[PDB]
Amino acid sequence: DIQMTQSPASLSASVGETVTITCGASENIYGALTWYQRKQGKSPQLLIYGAINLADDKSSRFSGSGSGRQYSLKISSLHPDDVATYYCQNVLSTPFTFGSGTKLEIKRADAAPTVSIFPPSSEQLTSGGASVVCFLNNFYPKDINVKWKIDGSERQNGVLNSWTDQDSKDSTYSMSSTLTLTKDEYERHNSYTCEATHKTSTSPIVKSFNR
Amino acid sequence: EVQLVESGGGVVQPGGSLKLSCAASGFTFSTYDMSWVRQTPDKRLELVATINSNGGSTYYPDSVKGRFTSSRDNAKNILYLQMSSLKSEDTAMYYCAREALLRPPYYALDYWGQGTSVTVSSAKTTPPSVYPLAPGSSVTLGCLVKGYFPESVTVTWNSGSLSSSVHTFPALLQSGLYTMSSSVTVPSSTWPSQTVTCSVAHPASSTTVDKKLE
Repeated sequence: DIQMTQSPASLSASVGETVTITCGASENIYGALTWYQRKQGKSPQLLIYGAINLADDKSSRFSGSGSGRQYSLKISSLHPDDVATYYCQNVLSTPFTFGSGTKLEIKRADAAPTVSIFPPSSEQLTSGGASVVCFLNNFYPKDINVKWKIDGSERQNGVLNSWTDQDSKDSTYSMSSTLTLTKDEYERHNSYTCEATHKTSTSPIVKSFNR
Repeated sequence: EVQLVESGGGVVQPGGSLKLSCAASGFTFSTYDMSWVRQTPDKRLELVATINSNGGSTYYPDSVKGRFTSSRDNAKNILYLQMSSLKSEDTAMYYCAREALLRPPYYALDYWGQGTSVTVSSAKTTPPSVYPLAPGSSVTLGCLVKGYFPESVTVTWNSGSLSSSVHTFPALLQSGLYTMSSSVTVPSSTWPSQTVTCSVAHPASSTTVDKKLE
């Protein structure tokens, strides 16, 4: 079978910038290579077929090139509405493998996260459970780490994280992290901390509460 | 205008069955080959079935071959996908798509429908538990929505009023059930002073919770 890979997995660019993303096949595919564009919440749309042919009614800011194993999609001048995931597809021989996509996002200034911690609610605690939640909001760029501590020792068990896609108004990212414990164990310790490590500071941003 | 409308999705147990349908209009349906493509929760795409114009020839990848059958009705202009022996990894958005007529020929999907959702799981419908997230010049509040199925909650703040400083965090699957959260940021002068409510709706369980933050 022919395997495909796309690089990079995600790229940030400015409006007006020339962008190039790439697709690589495991063997020569002779131009039998399709590109699709999938905007958030929408169906994929055909962009390029046969490596270099622009689909009817797509903008000529898009172009394809390549042959052999390596293919490129170029956008001559990025527009806001080009934010999407771009996929390649091998159509030489079956299976007609898709690459895993490249997400194209928008550049903006760096911002440190706004970090907020929350104890378990009374409602939850009346139930026997205890979830401690940390939001890391409105940061840029998207790479970030979160660490929980209970009375100063790191905890990894029972941590779940969720990350938003880029915000359509301010271009930031956000993350939600939840540490779940039994009410019985939450009661065995006093100090709960989430620490956010991000490129905007050499020190972590640390928020805490005491049960 | 070309239109493709998929229906027949749903939620089933492992081993269950569905029959997807895609109604086509605005082109001569019987002239075109047609495909089903799925998008999994990891946002990967996979071609699952292709059928030719006349309906006599099909292709399926090994992932679904023997379990899925495509067919078509060239009178009423409908594409079908009969799915059987479903597995949790068949959970996906299923699209119908028309194959372009090209010379020389390439496989290219020039029109796609909106998709229909399929979920395959051992879970039953389960309402969320909804918990407020309050601190005890700006203030951040939230709602934790935990342990529900299937994955289809909506969370709004003061009935859409607070819109622009809201974050909705994508749901995570853990232990067969979903969990999500949502935040809002408002001025410290407006809370506790004016009320902030997160309205959480989960149609499958008929659950609407309008939770006031305190």
